Amino acid sequence: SGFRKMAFPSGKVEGCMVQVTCGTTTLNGLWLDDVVYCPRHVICTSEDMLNPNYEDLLIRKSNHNFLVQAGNVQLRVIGHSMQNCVLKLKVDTANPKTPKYKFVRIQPGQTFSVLACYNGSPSGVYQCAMRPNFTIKGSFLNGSCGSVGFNIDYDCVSFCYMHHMVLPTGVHAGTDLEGNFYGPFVDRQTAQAAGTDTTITVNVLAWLYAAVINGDRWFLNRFTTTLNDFNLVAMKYNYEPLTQDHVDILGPLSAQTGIAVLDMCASLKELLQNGMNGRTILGSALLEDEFTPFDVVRQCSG
Amino acid sequence: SGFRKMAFPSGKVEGCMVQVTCGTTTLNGLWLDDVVYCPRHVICTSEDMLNPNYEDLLIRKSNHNFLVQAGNVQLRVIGHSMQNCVLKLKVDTANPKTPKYKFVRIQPGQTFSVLACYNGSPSGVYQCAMRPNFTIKGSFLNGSCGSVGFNIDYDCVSFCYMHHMVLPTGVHAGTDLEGNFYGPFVDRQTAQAAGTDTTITVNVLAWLYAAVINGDRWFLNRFTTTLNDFNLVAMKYNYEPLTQDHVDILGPLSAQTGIAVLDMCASLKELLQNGMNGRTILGSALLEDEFTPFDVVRQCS
Ligand SMILES: Cn1cnc(Cn2c(=O)nc(Nc3cc4cn(C)nc4cc3Cl)n(Cc3cc(F)c(F)cc3F)c2=O)n1
Ligand SMILES: Cn1cnc(Cn2c(=O)nc(Nc3cc4cn(C)nc4cc3Cl)n(Cc3cc(F)c(F)cc3F)c2=O)n1
Repeated sequence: SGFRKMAFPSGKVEGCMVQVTCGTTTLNGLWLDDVVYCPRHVICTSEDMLNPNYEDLLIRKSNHNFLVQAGNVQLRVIGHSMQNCVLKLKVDTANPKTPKYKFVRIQPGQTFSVLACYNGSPSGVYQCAMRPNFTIKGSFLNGSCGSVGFNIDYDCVSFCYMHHMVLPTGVHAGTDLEGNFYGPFVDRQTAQAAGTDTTITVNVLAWLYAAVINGDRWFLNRFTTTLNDFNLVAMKYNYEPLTQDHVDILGPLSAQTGIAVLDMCASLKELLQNGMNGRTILGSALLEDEFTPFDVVRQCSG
Repeated sequence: SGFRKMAFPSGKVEGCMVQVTCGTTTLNGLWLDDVVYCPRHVICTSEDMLNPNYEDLLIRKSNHNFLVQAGNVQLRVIGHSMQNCVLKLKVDTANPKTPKYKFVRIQPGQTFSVLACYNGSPSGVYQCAMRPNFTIKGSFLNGSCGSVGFNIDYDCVSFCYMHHMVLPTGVHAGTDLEGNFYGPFVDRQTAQAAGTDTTITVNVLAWLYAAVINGDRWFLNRFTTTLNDFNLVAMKYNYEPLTQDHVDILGPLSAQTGIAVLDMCASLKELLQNGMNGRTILGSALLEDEFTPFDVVRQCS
């Protein structure tokens, strides 16, 4: 009963957050075993941030230039290296709270939980989606650099995102935990635009199924459509194309509600062409695209 | 809008969640120090759930009838008592993960984080608001009974909600941690309708202040009002009247923006009487009512 943007419980990740400082530059790091992972931007002074040559900057650093604080306890740095845009500080102490974990690179349209942190201290948790243009529409303030995104399966934390920067439009850009940006961005303090964003079609369909499961059918209709004719209209409205794989992934929701995927597509086509006429769906005046089919299944199965 | 529902980090509460079972009836409990708190509904068999006699059901129970588990580890029950609709099970082990904590009873409009739990295992976290009709629009499945809602202020967890039941409209009802229901609900498996809901005026005002902070201020008018005049008008539009405490919690936002609370009330009154005429506020044609003044200060600062 009900449907809400829901994040994973953050406790396994809270025990991994630390603060990293180089000179006066400071941000958040992630302490797993005897390594702290953080954005390499921490090595920049305010002057360096505008145009950093990171290999040149890092070679001039010593271990003692890195102050790592876990709560109030300082962790001694005994080695350091850089993997793409992630700095890896080897410390002399293993984190006793290290969960089972994996580093993964997520696909556009997939969701994850973000633990927003400031000065190494967790502040809030929420769910986000990787946009098709590889930005995220997060909620982050100054000092959030190094906050991480993750999913939890059983007791295994799959880390997928490390926050780096806010773009001029107010959307956010970051890397995987191997230090590779999602999207065409670079870790430099210069104005950066993203590519044109598009709407995650398979997610909108999942959310319409969530609405039906929760008792609202006002937007359904008796029209049906082929996959190709739906995709023609979707693309006209800057929606991502729907693949047969997406149709299959929606199968369980179609089975549960008795609404064929292509019948839901005909509903979405009418919503795009007619608008919502001031009505709402699951309390929203806009078509929501940040719930995956699995997000819906886990909250509405039964 | 840039604003979104953000939950508190849940780790401090995850370490307190346990499972409580009586026979086959099972739900979640909250382990603080050497006491486990859970809905007393756990003492009902399937046939007792419709019309339970809790005093009779409890006198027939002994300590050894309660199965309390942290994961698969059993915590021995050494005492039991009932406080309103909450059972308190004294256990032989003090929880080493107990945070600094308080039990509080919140007002409608206040928000809190829910840690949804199943079989004593935390599953997800989300923010909710207490509606004026004393329900929450949560997301809960079977097995969620006993999940808790909370706020965290400076290492201290203030527990404010314990989930009991789903109502016919799919909204949710529960108690404070002293076992007193929010609203006119009782802990029995009967259909209980929620009353008509209203819009949380203090939170809409907070949302308008958030818009002003972000430079979206077209709706500010040249008028002011009295609190009494505004309250009488607001109720005609299914909005809650403001209390003196509401005026005071808007203090910081009023000082930050330089917009007097009563001036903002007059601006809101014009939106109610005239609509928004095709414009938006924070990119939305809907006035959001589930962000408190504290939530706005938290996401903006
Ligand atoms: C509003 N907002 C939303 N997300 C963010 C993230 N973010 C950040 O927290 N900090 C950044 N610059 C820093 C300044 C510092 C000043 N001191 C004393 N220490 C500092 C540390 C940092 Cl990281 N930035 C900007 C930014 C960060 C990068 F990692 C990058 F590659 C380019 C950038 F322009 C930032 O966006 N703020
Ligand atoms: C869909 N949904 C949304 N919220 C809820 C919460 N909820 C719940 O999890 N369980 C309930 N009844 C139980 C049945 C059991 C079967 N076994 C084997 N064990 C059980 C334990 C419980 Cl608690 N209920 C119903 C309910 C629970 C109460 F505490 C109450 F006072 C009245 C009620 F009608 C329930 O709503 N489900």
